[PDB]
Amino acid sequence: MMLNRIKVVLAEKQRTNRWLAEQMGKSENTISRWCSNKSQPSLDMLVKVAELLNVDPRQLIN
Amino acid sequence: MMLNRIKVVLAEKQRTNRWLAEQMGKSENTISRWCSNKSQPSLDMLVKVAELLNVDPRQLIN
Repeated sequence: MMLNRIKVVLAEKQRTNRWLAEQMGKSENTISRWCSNKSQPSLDMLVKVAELLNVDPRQLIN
Repeated sequence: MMLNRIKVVLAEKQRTNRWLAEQMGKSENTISRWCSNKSQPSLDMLVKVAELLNVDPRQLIN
């Protein structure tokens, strides 16, 4: 199994689901589903999230 | 940057793009684009690919 850590990293970086969705041109629902691990980003989307949160993309994977 | 290693692992495991596409219910074009790193699987798709190739999903990420 492989999940993402976007919810934890968002909190650590003091950012919201709304902010991330706006930066990525995606719906807040999409981001929320990634955060809850109900659905998953593609690897390229994960890289963009990491760039936006100023972390290594490896840190977004569990 | 983050890419996938599906093309290398397919070759190592003696499997084809066609086989993988058939197992995943996806088009061969989709798999070929993952193999060439022109597009990327979601994390859950990567887990299914890893299961099918009998590898740890971590081995599919570069």
